[PDB]
Amino acid sequence: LAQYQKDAPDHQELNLDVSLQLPSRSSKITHRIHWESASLLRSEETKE
Amino acid sequence: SPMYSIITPNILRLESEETMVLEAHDAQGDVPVTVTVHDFPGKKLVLSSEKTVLTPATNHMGNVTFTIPANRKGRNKFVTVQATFGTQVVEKVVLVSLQSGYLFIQTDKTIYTPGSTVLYRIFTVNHKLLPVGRTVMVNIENPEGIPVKQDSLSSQNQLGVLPLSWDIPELVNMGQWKIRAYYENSPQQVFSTEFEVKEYVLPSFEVIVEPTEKFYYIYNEKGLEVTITARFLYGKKVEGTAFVIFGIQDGEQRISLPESLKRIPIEDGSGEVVLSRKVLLDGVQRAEDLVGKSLYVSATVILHSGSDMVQAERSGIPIVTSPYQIHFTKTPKYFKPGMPFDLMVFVTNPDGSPAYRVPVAVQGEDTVQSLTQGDGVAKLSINTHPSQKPLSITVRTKKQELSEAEQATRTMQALPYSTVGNSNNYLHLSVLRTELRPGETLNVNFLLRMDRAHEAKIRYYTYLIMNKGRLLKAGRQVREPGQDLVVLPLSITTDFIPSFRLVAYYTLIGASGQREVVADSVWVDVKDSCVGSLVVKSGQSEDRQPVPGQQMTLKIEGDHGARVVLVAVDKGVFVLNKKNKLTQSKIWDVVEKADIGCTPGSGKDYAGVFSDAGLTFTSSSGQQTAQRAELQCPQPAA
Amino acid sequence: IPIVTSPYQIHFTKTPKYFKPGMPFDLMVFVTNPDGSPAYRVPVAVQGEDTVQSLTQGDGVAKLSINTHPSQKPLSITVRTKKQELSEAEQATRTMQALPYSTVGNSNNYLHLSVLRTELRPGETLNVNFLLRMDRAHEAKIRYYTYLIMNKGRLLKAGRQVREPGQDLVVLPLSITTDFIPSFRLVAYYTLIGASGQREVVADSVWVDVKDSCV
Amino acid sequence: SITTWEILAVSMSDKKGICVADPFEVTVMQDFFIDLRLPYSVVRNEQVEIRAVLYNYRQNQELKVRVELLHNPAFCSLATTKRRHQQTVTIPPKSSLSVPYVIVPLKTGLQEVEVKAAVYHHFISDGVRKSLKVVPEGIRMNKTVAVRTLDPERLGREGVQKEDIPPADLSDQVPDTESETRILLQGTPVAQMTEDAVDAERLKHLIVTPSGCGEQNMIGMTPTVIAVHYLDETEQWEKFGLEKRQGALELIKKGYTQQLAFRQPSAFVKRAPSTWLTAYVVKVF
Ligand SMILES: *[C@@H]1O[C@H](CO)[C@@H](O[C@@H]2O[C@H](CO)[C@@H](O[C@@H]3O[C@H](CO[C@@H]4O[C@H](CO[C@@H]5O[C@H](CO)[C@@H](O)[C@H](O)[C@@H]5O)[C@@H](O)[C@H](O)[C@@H]4O)[C@@H](O)[C@H](O)[C@@H]3O)[C@H](O)[C@H]2NC(C)=O)[C@H](O)[C@H]1NC(C)=O
Ligand SMILES: *[C@@H]1O[C@H](CO)[C@@H](O[C@@H]2O[C@H](CO)[C@@H](O[C@@H]3O[C@H](CO[C@@H]4O[C@H](CO)[C@@H](O)[C@H](O)[C@@H]4O)[C@@H](O)[C@H](O)[C@@H]3O)[C@H](O)[C@H]2NC(C)=O)[C@H](O)[C@H]1NC(C)=O
Ligand SMILES: *[C@H]1O[C@H](CO)[C@@H](O[C@@H]2O[C@H](CO)[C@@H](O[C@@H]3O[C@H](CO[C@@H]4O[C@H](CO)[C@@H](O)[C@H](O)[C@@H]4O)[C@@H](O)[C@H](O)[C@@H]3O)[C@H](O)[C@H]2NC(C)=O)[C@H](O)[C@H]1NC(C)=O
Repeated sequence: LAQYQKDAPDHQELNLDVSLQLPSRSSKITHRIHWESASLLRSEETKE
Repeated sequence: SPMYSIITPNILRLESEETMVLEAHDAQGDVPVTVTVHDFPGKKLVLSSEKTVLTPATNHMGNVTFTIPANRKGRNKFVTVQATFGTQVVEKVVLVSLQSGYLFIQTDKTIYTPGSTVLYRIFTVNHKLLPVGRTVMVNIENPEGIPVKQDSLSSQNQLGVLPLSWDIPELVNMGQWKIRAYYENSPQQVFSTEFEVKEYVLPSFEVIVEPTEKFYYIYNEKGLEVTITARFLYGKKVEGTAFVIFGIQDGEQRISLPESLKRIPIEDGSGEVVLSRKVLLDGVQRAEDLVGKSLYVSATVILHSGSDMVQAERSGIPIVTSPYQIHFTKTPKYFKPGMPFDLMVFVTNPDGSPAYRVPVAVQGEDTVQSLTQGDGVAKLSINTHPSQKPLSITVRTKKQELSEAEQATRTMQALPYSTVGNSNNYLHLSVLRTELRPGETLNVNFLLRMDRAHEAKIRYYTYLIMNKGRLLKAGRQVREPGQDLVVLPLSITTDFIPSFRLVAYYTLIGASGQREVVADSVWVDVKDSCVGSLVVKSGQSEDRQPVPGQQMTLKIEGDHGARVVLVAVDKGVFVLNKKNKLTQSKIWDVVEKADIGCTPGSGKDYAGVFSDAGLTFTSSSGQQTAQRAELQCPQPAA
Repeated sequence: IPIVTSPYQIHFTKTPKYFKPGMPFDLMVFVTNPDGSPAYRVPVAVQGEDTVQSLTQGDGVAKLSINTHPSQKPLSITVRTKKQELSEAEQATRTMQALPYSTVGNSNNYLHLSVLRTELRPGETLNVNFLLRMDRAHEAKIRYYTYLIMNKGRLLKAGRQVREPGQDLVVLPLSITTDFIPSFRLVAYYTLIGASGQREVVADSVWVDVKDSCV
Repeated sequence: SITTWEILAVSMSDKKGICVADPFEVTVMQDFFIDLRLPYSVVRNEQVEIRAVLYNYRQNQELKVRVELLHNPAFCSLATTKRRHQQTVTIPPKSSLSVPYVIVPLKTGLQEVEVKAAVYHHFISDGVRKSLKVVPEGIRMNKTVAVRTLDPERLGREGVQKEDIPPADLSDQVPDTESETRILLQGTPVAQMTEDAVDAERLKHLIVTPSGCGEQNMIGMTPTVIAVHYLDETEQWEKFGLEKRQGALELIKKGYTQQLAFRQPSAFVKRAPSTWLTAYVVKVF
């Protein structure tokens, strides 16, 4: 029952690696949404 | 029987210096003391240093200042304090807070237009309000709670002041914006300040709505009288016409009163409007019911030129049967059986502001009386019997001009101090409560209560000072056999601000070779002001009002070595929004809320006195305090 | 314009010349400028107790309190001004001598009246402290105190302060009106039978100054 | 700006900490001036009226005022390049007087309206050169581009979900206007699932003081050892008693020491070594 707590998951796995390729294409874009932070709402703005 | 005790703050803090009072009773010669702190559970050794020796020349009192590093959910984390007095080891577990300090955000204006720039500074200080260099994360959210900009600057060598700025795009949603900042070492603790974004234009005059009374008496025939004062920004009086309306509020819902709409002229920059009780009652469909609700006035002044227009509003006008309110929030909930119990009556107006000069008394004792001071606190004192039965007290306002029906009453219940093994040994601390001011001296009274069979054993009291959640000072008060009352000349400095506590206890052997500890705490309020001083007046010690474009000297009287940040804003801006400003009073209000003490004083027992004052007692004899494992104070259970 | 060696002067004209053996004695230091006008904000202390301090109020009176031993030997007190910016040579000092309260037939029964001395103002209330001092063998006999009020040379008021056996300190809620102006005295005494069927009377008086304003 | 300023000061000393000074107000006024009041924004080509209030705060001297609206190619009023649009009104003492002005914005952008006025006989004057934003004919709106779910593990199979995003058609966008596109990424985490452990509140007996011989000592040390190991991983020491753990560690260490007094060169030392007991010692240790 103790080990059952250590190997406990909690149902999660937020390892998302989203990339954005807009016509502004002069460099690159990559934002990672890992656990802890996760909920962190990452945003990008383009005047075009 | 050498008794080694230890006292630490009820809740420890990270990246901050927390004091730790070491002691040794009935000890001979010197004694090597080694203080150590480990994580819980297990052993990781967060701090092993800090060792001292208790010299008989200091009455065997130690003093070790330690600091808990970082080296980083939902469940609180604890630490294990371990003090080894030569060979005998005494340890105690204490709760830890992730709060590293406070953050104050300041914006130049209160409202901004789409296209302008927002200038905001972030003040970084610790629990002692002293500047500190840390890493701060600052975000800016829109009305719909969506971050748009995030920075990560450091107040390192910046003297705890982080100047920042952000340009508001033309294309953006209007409403209430928020700026959220937090230390990198504590993401859970976030500070925020709001600034409104709206397409506006600075008016040329302000409008004030002041009701004759800061409340409304339901049985008042005259009705709610309101005065409409309107004057230009430059001071000159305003001539125009105002449109005033009323309404009732209920928690969050408002009910407008169309039949109360008035159109009064504004001559000499003043206006007079009255809300007859007739219309008020007709607004609903049981006068005693409206009791508790609030009234709000909404005025709208328009110049005789029809060029400018201003909308004012007064909200929160209480509807009560009594012009006063009584609170026992500053009175200890525990009395000493057969000893003078002090009652700190806190009389306040229906709005919340303290009431000055309002006589009060107890249920009985028609002769007993006491007026209220400038702080809103009255001084009462009653004699209790040696009965272990709860003491019920009902305080009644006795202000003339009114009737026994218009008076406000409140009742509390105090519990006797449970003594160790029913030995009937008590300790009372009576304080001459007056508006304490940094520089004066306080006469701390120590009243002992025990049979003479063991009174000769008591020779000293161990008192500690609580301030902003830390141990300010701790000493000893000598006592000779046969003395029931001894005074402690406690000088008040600029540190005691705002409020400071004072716990005092004594330990001895009696009854039947059993160790006993008796304590008593007291909470005193000191005048709320700046730790130092900062004044800004006109350099010109003469002359009148300046002229647009003209220069003027600006004298600034502050503390030496201190950095001062300035900002000037047109008063017209505050006419549209005066909320979310930065005031010294709002700072102390936050500091007080972060206090670890949850009792005006005293406790159920000796282990309760310390805990209810934000402290932890642990000895080699076994006498310890109640385990605290909850961050916040007790959920205010009315 | 006075030519003096110290910018201040100390007077014990407002301090009782008698102390209660083993009881807190109050010292009303009266600091004044060389001309005669009271000196505002001037710290004072006693010969010993380097830690003890007290500033002077607007009236020119400082609040001091000391603990005495149960010795029937005269108490000598030397008060020393402790205002910074100056030196121990520019300070003004004064010494007085207080005598123990002779108890009837040397029964060692005393009574002390400590008053929270602040600028009293007509309308406020004063906490009159009654501190008893006698063996428990006859303490149960005392059940009330007889206090009298002096004002402008006449008896303003007189009442009784109840006391239960085992109480060494009882407070008297004395409301201050517009009659107490300027200064009013307060004498308190108790009478009982003890020692050897001998009648004994013990008293203690105190002089308090009320704000000087129009009635 | 002819008004009252409010100066706020904040001192940050490393000795006296932070301190917010009391706001200091400075009144800046003039016996005579103009309060040109312009709306926040005016639509291009739309004819609107702007107010120009002339204040006179002299004791008992009504002012003969001459007010003029300077010409500007950006606006269309009675005032032209060769014609001056100037009135000559009079203002009573300790009062004000509004002066109408009809204008028509011609070009967008932060334009500039300027009015001047001087009094006859008195040598006083005051001009005001404020600026008002001139916006074309359009209305705020926030059309939704698209709203889809991102999950490679589920959507698109493969392992690298791609997503085509059409631009905003806005077929009805007023020419010569800017427009920003905002991308929002949000994690939709779903926790849960953890079958509770032992109440522990009613389990205060495993703290048995180890004693006896070789095996008797182990049977008494078993409960205590596994108890602490369980309370540590369940952090239930709060409901059990934090100050009780120290009493447990001592009993565990005490059991370890007592077990050393039975360590043969390899129960009773007089007895032959046991295979199971030795194997169990390793398990607990
Ligand atoms: C020393 O001597 C003094 C003078 O005798 C005493 O002063 C009086 O003490 C009382 C209590 O402190 C004073 O205060 C109050 O008086 C008012 C009421 O106004 C009074 O009317 C009184 C009564 O006359 C009648 O009484 C009978 C019985 O009830 C009724 O049937 C009748 O209708 C009428 O009421 C007068 O006697 C009285 O003094 C006032 O004229 C009252 O509301 C309070 O409850 C209280 O009694 C009282 O005013 C004093 N007398 C004065 C100032 O003239 C004092 O008690 C005593 N002690 C010392 C040492 O001071
Ligand atoms: C995207 O488009 C939407 C739709 O235009 C925009 O939503 C609108 O934005 C503003 C600001 O968020 C909202 O103003 C609020 O209005 C609420 C609710 O409306 C009220 O309705 C009740 C019941 O009828 C009554 O109180 C009134 O009738 C009132 O109108 C109000 O309570 C608040 O005070 C607040 O001002 C507005 O509601 C909303 N309009 C909608 C949803 O149709 C949105 O701003 C825009 N931006 C983005 C990117 O989301
Ligand atoms: C627990 O310990 C603390 C820390 O010792 C004590 O608090 C008080 O700390 C101040 C520190 O500023 C002490 O007074 C200071 O004296 C220094 C001069 O340095 C010292 O001088 C003395 C006299 O020769 C020496 O003994 C020292 O070794 C050193 O040289 C001065 O610069 C400061 O302005 C200040 O005056 C003070 O000793 C101490 N107060 C006391 C005696 O109680 C204190 O013991 C106790 N504090 C608490 C929180 O209870």
